[PDB]
Amino acid sequence: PAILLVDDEPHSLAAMKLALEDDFDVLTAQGAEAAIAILEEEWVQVIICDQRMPGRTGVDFLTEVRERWPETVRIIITGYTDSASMMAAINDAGIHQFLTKPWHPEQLLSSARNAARMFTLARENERLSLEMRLLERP
Amino acid sequence: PAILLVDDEPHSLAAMKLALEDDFDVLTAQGAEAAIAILEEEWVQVIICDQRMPGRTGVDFLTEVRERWPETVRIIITGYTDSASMMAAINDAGIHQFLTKPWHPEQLLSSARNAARMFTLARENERLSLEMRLLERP
Ligand SMILES: [Mg+2]
Ligand SMILES: [Mg+2]
Repeated sequence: PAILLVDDEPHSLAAMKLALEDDFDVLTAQGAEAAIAILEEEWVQVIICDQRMPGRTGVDFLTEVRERWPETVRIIITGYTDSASMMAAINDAGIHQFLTKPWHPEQLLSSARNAARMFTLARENERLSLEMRLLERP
Repeated sequence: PAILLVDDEPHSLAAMKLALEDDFDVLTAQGAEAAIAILEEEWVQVIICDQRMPGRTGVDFLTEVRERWPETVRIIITGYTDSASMMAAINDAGIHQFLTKPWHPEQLLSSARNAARMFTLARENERLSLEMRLLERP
């Protein structure tokens, strides 16, 4: 499964991809609409999304991601981290973690890695419980 | 299992505990030596440790934590996040993530929560694989 990166600024998006591509299959989208189109057509484990994008915010986009694909791990990149209403929006959206803007490359890589590990572990957990049913009960 | 917090400054340590205690059993230590004593005697899932402490650094302490209890999730709090040698030390230590100093309360809470979830998932994964052996093979 892929990591999907969503950012309206082309150079930030490209640099984020460069940071992760030695470690993950990377998909990129320039805004929420393009990103939803990718989520509908590709298998995505982790979404990293910028908050401030023309039109639809990352918080709104990721709120919908939680609704339609709740097993994804969802990360938001945002400034105004000292804003209690920003923080309350991120929590209400079911976002797993935020990264402070300008995103820190080492921190982004670690978040993507920890996020992918949580995803793998949860998918393996499900598979193991299902295989136990195919062994137990008859 | 508990979250262990390690910080030499008593007020930061107390505030970190206040941030997490509605969500976790919290243990506290004022430096690496006291923290190792706790790890030897209590069941700990997550360790959050300050880097700069009199004598032993968080990086050194957490390096030893990786050796003796590798299934813990380990977080370091550090300044100088723009230092490539700091970053290389954290990576070499097998530390899962860093938080930038002064630690951000919402970010600390999210890291502790994601860390505990990874721990739970990995322990459940092991348990499920073992229970499958008690069903398969005879
Ligand atoms: Mg933007
Ligand atoms: Mg200190």
